[PDB]
Amino acid sequence: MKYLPQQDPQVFAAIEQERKRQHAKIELIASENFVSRAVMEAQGSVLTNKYAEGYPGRRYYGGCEYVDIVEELARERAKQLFGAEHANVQPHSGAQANMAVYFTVLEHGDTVLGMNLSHGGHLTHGSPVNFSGVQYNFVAYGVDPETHVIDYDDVREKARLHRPKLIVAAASAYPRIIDFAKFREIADEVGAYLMVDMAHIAGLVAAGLHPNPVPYAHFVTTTTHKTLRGPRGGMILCQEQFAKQIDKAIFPGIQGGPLMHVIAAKAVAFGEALQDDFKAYAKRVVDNAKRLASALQNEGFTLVSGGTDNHLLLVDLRPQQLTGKTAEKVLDEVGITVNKNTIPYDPESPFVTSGIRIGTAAVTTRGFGLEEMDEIAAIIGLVLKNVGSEQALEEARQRVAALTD
Amino acid sequence: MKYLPQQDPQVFAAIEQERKRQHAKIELIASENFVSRAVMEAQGSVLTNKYAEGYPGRRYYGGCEYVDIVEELARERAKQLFGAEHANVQPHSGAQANMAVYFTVLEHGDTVLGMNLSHGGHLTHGSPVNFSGVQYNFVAYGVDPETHVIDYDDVREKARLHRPKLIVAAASAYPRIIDFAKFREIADEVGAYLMVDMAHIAGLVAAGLHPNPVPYAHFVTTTTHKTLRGPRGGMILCQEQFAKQIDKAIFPGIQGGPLMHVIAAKAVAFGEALQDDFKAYAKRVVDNAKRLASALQNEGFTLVSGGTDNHLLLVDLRPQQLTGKTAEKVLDEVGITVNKNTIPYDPESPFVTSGIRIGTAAVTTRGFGLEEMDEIAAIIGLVLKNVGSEQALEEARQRVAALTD
Ligand SMILES: Cc1ncc(COP(=O)(O)O)c(CN[C@@H](CO)C(=O)O)c1O
Ligand SMILES: Cc1ncc(COP(=O)(O)O)c(CN[C@@H](CO)C(=O)O)c1O
Repeated sequence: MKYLPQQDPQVFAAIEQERKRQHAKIELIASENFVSRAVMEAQGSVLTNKYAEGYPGRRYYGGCEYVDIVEELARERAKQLFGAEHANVQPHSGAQANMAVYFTVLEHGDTVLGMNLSHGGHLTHGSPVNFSGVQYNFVAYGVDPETHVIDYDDVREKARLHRPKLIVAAASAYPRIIDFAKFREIADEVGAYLMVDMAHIAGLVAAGLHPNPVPYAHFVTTTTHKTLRGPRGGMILCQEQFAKQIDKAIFPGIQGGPLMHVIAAKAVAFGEALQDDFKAYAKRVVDNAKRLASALQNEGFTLVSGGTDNHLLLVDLRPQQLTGKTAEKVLDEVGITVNKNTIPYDPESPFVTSGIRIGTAAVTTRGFGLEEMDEIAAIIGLVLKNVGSEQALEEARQRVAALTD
Repeated sequence: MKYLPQQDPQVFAAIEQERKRQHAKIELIASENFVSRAVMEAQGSVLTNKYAEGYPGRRYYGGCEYVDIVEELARERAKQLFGAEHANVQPHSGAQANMAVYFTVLEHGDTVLGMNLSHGGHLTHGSPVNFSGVQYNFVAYGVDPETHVIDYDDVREKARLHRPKLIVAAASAYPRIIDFAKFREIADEVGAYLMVDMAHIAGLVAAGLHPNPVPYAHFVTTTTHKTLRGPRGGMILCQEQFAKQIDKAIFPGIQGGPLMHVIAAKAVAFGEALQDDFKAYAKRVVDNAKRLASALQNEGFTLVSGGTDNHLLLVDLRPQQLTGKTAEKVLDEVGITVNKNTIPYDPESPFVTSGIRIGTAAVTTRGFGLEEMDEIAAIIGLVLKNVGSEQALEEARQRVAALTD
């Protein structure tokens, strides 16, 4: 940085603290990642100065010839990555991508069926303090109490009983592959649209390591910043038949001018995801998650669903008599970042919880491999089994520093 | 740029075209501006990697100590700039800032009174193809047919008749000072909240060149990218009594994770606006707009409301027998960027219009002064009075190039 240090010492000092923090900690928050320098440069460009309401070649302002090229690169690369017939790369976030699909096919008060929030569903999938839950009537399907795998008979029974206009599949904390074919089969049975929110697994889908929802869902939403390793923002994928309606939902529907500099960064990230090394990266994410899962089981931890098929895992801390809040707090003391997270049928509230959610996308981006996963599990075992020992916590801090350098 | 050119030649080439385009044209779109290098560096930072749902000191993720500092700098500097009791700097855009206020005080179907869209009101102030118009019952107040100044008796009559739960004041194309005191007096008479969308005039308000809506409105919304000259995004200002509700409307209400890198850029822009030179800049914006207005009247153009009190002006092209669409297209041929814009009581549709909207914030940022305004007016006169002469258009192109270098 050159101009920021001189113009704003306070903002620069804080950014520099954050940059060093990102290097020093072991980041296991499942929705995080580290973007490339090229992606950051695209978002730090002069494209923030351009008003470009509308779409490429159909803008409401002149002079959009070059931001049109950028937006089409993003759309075409997204289409090649996921094999979608249409893409909308304007959503400002995952929340706005979801909001626009809901705005497209639902009327106020319509019934929507989504994953139980305490079993893995997202806030925008029906929380009563979110617009989804306030605007529409959400009903939920759950996972089996023992396997923790989505109960497809429960999805079907709820759909047939409540007759939702839309069914939402996917999650913020589900460690197994989701069967989109079954979701579409149930949606067809009850005449509902199917929306798949693939935010967490988008990079895995792009690398062929998770079944692609595109062929089964009417609408596919996602964030560009989780396993896809792009800038923070959203995207909607859909068949040509809903293209005009989805585009109108985003604009003039729910947003105004798009963030053209962030769209440039989305294009860059999509170009990175089309390369062979991104596929190797994604495989290492899943391999590392499996290894981490196995190593944690070796320390004596119980994992929701017994392991993982993707980038994330959930530890059920009940056997250790710990809440997720306690575990999150003590891991923060040693330099390991996780989130408390409810587990299916959790006896505790969502503010306390009985679990922690962990993902490997970020540590894989920084170059960690199987040996590092074994050590991370060993450190978490040392800390969580010895929460009252300051000597064990200091040892963990030294082991974390050895991993991050 | 260093990494982008090598990672993505296509995206880099397009960005570079856009950068050169921004230098080569005379940018008169009233909502645009050019951000500083420091603001761009803040948005091109590693803060895009951090999940930070919640607010400073009340986050849902650990490790937010440093992004908390950045967000508080933004909030505190916003509060000093506008004298507000509370600020929310998380809105992703002006559309999301407006959406959150509506979500805070309105129920689906409530009546809202806002400025007629064809007299200056914004799309998010009731358009039937926007969420505002679909979700709520909007009614509109207009400007006087001759003075083009808001008819405060019309605001009051519509409020008393329709009994809106909320009244919205401010606009995307109103060239005169808005009397917020009268708006609050009418709102109090009918028991309605008052929301002021100051997006266009925020920089002028910060420099004391436009009356501040903060003391009169329950809620003040704005974009950070127009006259405020910040990164693209939104912000909400309000009294301490609605702080918790406004914060909850943004999150968990209508958004998810905030764009922390864009919030860092908002802080930077707010720091720039607190400096004495920003006040001098803003004065030049208004001085230049007046000068430009006067010079256009000298060429024979009619201006909506007869001139301007702010950064923008509207030309009524009926006297020249031109539509705004025709004028916008021929000015684009010579390197001058304007927007077609309806004028009050326009006989043409919003897609054709009888006017063009022009603003001076961007050319003032690049250093243009009174002599440049006279020349810009002279060039627009030459072009619009000689639309069929390729010699006049080529002369205009050479005069535009002389101004931009
Ligand atoms: C499945 C899923 N869908 C949408 C979002 C929202 O994205 P924003 O860009 O944050 O609006 C998420 C976000 N998940 C966060 C917590 O909300 C996470 O840590 O999982 C999501 O997971
Ligand atoms: C008064 C006013 N309020 C909100 C917005 C929306 O902001 P976004 O960041 O674009 O969502 C605007 C935007 N105005 C644009 C056209 O929509 C302009 O050129 O005026 C606004 O003016």
